Amino acid sequence: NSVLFPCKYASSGCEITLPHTEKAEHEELCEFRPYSCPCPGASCKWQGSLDAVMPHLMHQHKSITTLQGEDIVFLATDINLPGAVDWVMMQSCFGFHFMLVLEKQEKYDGHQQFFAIVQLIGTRKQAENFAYRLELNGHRRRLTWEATPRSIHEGIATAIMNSDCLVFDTSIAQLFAENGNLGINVTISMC
Amino acid sequence: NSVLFPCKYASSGCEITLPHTEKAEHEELCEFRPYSCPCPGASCKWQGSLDAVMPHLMHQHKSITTLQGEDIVFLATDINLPGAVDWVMMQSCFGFHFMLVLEKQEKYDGHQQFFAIVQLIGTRKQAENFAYRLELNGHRRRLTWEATPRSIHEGIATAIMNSDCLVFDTSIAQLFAENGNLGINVTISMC
Amino acid sequence: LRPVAMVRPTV
Amino acid sequence: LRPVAMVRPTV
Ligand SMILES: [Zn+2]
Ligand SMILES: [Zn+2]
Ligand SMILES: [Zn+2]
Ligand SMILES: [Zn+2]
Repeated sequence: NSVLFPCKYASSGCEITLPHTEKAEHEELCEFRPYSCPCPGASCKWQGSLDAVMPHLMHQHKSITTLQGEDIVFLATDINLPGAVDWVMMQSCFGFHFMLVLEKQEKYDGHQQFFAIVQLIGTRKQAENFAYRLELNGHRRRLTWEATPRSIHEGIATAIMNSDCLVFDTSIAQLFAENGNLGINVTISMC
Repeated sequence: NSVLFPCKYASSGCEITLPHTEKAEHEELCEFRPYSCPCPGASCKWQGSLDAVMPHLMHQHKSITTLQGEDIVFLATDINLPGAVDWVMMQSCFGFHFMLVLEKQEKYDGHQQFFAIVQLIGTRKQAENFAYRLELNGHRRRLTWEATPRSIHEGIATAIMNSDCLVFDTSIAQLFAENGNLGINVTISMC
Repeated sequence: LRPVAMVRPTV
Repeated sequence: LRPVAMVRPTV
């Protein structure tokens, strides 16, 4: 069985070479796979080296906020808007840029829910060195979600599919929002 | 020169008459206020004075496990049973008894949620001197909920309806689960 | 490390 | 005291 196929992406680096039923089990976990625009829109169909990503969003989507500091407040404006809404924002700290996204959608026909999560614009070895915390205050009530951030490689679609991130429903975002506005404190930290 | 009005419960032999500005304040602590049975499920139909509530529980309901402690683990066992389920146990401390309820509820076909919450065998003035914190742990992720203990009067079906509790889908559960067991940390503290 | 209460499901 | 980003939505 020593039939050792090259990786597809070795045409742009990769030097690994592996048995047939391990290929697509590596070719999505490569460090040499090209990137897709990590903006949570379905629309943008960009691709390129990790290093041309931050340049991508800065030119193509100038529409998108940025802030520095390992401890900011992402303030999602006007939460009650009816329909699939979404907020995106960026948080530079630690030599790195992090993408903070909050995605309202109707997950099961008849129950609309929020879905806030963070990703590091970096390689997954790279994400594994951080941890993030989102947290939502309201009158003597508080709900916190913490975990390490995704690589924008992996993308987040899967996580929100399985629910690995912070997930609450409009009902409650009510005692958290102030005047139609949800504040989510994000602290990113290291380990 | 005020007008005063008889306590609500006076039809249970309360003999107090108070200006409306003040009739709540006392109507709450009025020792004539009769309580239902805190135990989740319309099973029991007992009714008695606050003070008769804790004996009632430790008389007709001995299924209910108890614990002395200010920090415990409420370990909701065999999480995956299909359908509606309910764990319930009790936590004594600070001279009070608090009642913890995990509750699975399939209220919107196909979307099965867990809903966990705490409640004090006491009054609403009483609850306010306290905060609970439930917390789930998994591999490099944690999700924590704080609130002040609900009140045996107020009950908890509305809390549960509003999602004014901690709440998390099963997919989530799995990432926090242990051989089919869900360990909830719980700490009650004073204020 | 805290005490553990192994609770059973009801209906 | 934390910085604040007022982020605008997008349908
Ligand atoms: Zn490769
Ligand atoms: Zn793009
Ligand atoms: Zn009275
Ligand atoms: Zn009873």
